Amino acid sequence: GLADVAVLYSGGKDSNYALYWAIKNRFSVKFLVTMVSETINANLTDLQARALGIPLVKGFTEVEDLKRVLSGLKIQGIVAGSKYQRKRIEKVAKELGLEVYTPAWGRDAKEYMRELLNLGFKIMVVGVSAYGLDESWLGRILDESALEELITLNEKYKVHVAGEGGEFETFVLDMPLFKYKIVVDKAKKVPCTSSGKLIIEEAHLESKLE
Amino acid sequence: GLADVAVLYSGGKDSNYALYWAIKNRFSVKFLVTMVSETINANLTDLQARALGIPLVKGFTEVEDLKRVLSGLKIQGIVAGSKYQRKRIEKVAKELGLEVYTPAWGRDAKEYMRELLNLGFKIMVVGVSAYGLDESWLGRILDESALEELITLNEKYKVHVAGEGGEFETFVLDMPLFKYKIVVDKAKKVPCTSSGKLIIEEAHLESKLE
Repeated sequence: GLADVAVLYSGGKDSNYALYWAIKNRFSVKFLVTMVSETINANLTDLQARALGIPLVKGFTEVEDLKRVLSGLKIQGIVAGSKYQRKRIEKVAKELGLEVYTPAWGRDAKEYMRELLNLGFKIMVVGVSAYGLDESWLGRILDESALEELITLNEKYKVHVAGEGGEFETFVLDMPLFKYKIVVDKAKKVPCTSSGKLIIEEAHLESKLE
Repeated sequence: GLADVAVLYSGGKDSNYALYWAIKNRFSVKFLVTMVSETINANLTDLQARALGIPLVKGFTEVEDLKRVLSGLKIQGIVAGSKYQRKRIEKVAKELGLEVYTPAWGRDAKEYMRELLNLGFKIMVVGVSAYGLDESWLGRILDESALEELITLNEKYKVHVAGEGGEFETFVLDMPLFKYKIVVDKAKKVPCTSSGKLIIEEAHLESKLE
C-alpha cells in the first residue's frame, strides 16, 4: 500500500541486486521497468521476468520517456540498480513525487561482488570494453575464481572489479528469487580496441524445485 | 486524466482493432497489457509494441493474475478485443472500479472484417482449428480475396468469417498506427483434425515514412 515500488531492471547484476534488496527489505515490487531505445537478445529481461513471476513494463524511446512510463504506475518509489545517472534518476523521481532507492552505490566493489556470489547470483559476462579483457571473457560465468582474476587485473590495469565504467556488462542467469533458471544454448561473441559483445541467440528456462 | 486506459493486447486483429478504436475515440492509451501463461514467437506483442511506441505491460500466470496487474496501473478503464469471457472481463473491471469497453462485440462478422481491410489492417493467419481450412491457410495474409473465400467457406461449412470460436487465430503485421511494419522471415507451420499453428521463427521491423 505504501511500500509499492517499481524496479529499474536492465537484466544485469545491479538490476537484480536492486530487486533482491527490495524484496528482502519488505518492499512490494509491483513492476520491473525496462526501457528500449531505437530474437531473444532484446527480450532478455522478459525471459527473466517470466523466471521471476513479476510483471514487466516495457517503455520505448530518453529521460522524458522513462518519466512518462513511471507516471502511469501506482507506486510510491523506484529502486535503481555513470555517477551522474544517479541524479538523473533522482530528478525524475522527485518530479514524479516518488522515493528513490539506490542500494548499489557507495558499496565497495570487492565487497559488493563477493556479496553477490554468496547470495547465489549466477552472472555471465555479456559485454567487455576495457583493456585487459579479451573476447575470452565474453560468455564466462562469474564465480570465485573469476572474481580473483578481476581483482588481479584490477591491481595491474586498474579495471573496476564490478565493471563500473563500461568495463564489462552482465546478465543474471539465476538467483534465489528466480523460480526458473536460464540456460544459454546458442551465443555469438563479436580486436584493436577492447570492445566486445555477446549475442545470445538461443536460451530457455529450466524448472527449479523451490 | 480521465480518458486513461489500458488495452488488452493479444496481438490479433481484435486486440489491434480495440487499440485503433480507443485512439480514434480520444482515449489516452497508457498501456497495452498481455498475459502469458506457463524466441520471438512469445514476444510478438513486444515486436508490435515497439512498432506502436506504446508501453507494454506483461503479466504472468488466470483471472486473478490479470486483476492484480491492472490494479497497479493508473487507468480509468480497459479496452478488450468466447461469449462469457466478456463477463469475466467485466467482472474484474467492476471489482477494480474500472470502465470496460468492448468495441468488437455485436458487430456483424462480414461487416467487421471488411472494415478492418478498409482501415488498412494487414493480417496473417497464425492458427487454424476448423474443418475446411487446411494448413495452406497458416501464414496467408487476409485480403479482399481471402475474405471472399472465408465467406464461401462460411456458406458451406458455416465457419465464422472472423474466426469467432477458435476457427482461426491472427497476427497483425501492419496498421495505420504502426510506425513500423513487421516482416516475417522464417516461419514453421505444423492433419486428421483441423488443428494447426504457425510458429514465427524470425521477423523484423521495417521503417515506415509516416
